[PDB]
Amino acid sequence: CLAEGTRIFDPVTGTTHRIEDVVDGRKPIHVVAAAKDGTLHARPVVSWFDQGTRDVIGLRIAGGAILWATPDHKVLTEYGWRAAGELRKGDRVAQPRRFDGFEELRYSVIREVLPTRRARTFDLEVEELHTLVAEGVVVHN
Amino acid sequence: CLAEGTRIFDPVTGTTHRIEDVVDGRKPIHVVAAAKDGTLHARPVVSWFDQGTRDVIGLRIAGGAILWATPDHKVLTEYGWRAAGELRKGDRVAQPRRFDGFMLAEELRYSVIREVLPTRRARTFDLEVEELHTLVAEGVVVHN
Ligand SMILES: [Zn+2]
Ligand SMILES: [Zn+2]
Repeated sequence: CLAEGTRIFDPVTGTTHRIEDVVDGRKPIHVVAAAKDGTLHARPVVSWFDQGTRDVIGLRIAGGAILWATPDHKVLTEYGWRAAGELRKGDRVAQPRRFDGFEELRYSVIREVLPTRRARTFDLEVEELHTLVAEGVVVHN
Repeated sequence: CLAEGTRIFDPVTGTTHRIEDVVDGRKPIHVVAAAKDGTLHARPVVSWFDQGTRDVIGLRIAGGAILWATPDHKVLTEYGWRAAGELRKGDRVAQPRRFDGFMLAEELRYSVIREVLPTRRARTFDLEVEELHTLVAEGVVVHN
């Protein structure tokens, strides 16, 4: 599950949403989803889940992003899908390359793993691809 | 997460595996996976997860199979994904079946839940299925 505050970009509208707002309002937004080959595609959210308050850990990525998710949340890495709790400094996660062009994914090293924290968590179902970019990182849905 | 003992059907070999054996041996078995349009395909397991001991509930499906999963595990229904813990007796779940006369040949069919069993503690596991992110466990299409 992803923590409250997680930013999700809707490529069809240009709006960046906070996951808790998407779930609380059952907003049918589109997200940046990753296909098996690494290409990105806009896919609609079809299910919304308020997963309650749970423990989450943080992955500070080279570049500035800090992904907060439960230890069992799956993240796309250089070695495929791995649980956030299994990752450590040095491991690389998948991130979309800048949309302005200045092929579509890049792997960034985890700067540091942050200690467990209590937070409201959520989940979304993304049609067909079951993935989405959250806090600048390709994560599992 | 799925409980120890969960039977996973490999449509390629025809073999049925216990999920804990698949995870403990990181076996790249194939599973019956459902695509967006409901069609079924053989897809390989690419990741294995030992999720530790968690609370799991049980759903006995028409036919006799019993799916033991955490209440938050997503199950495929004609209305989309639903948390196992929200399903009740009589609700229908996706259960692939081959033509009996009464891309894979299996057709996506639906079967009713005959009984909901009380929560219990059990070792749990999870699997990642290439591309489609779904698989058949205890004959029911569940979320991966
Ligand atoms: Zn999904
Ligand atoms: Zn998956």
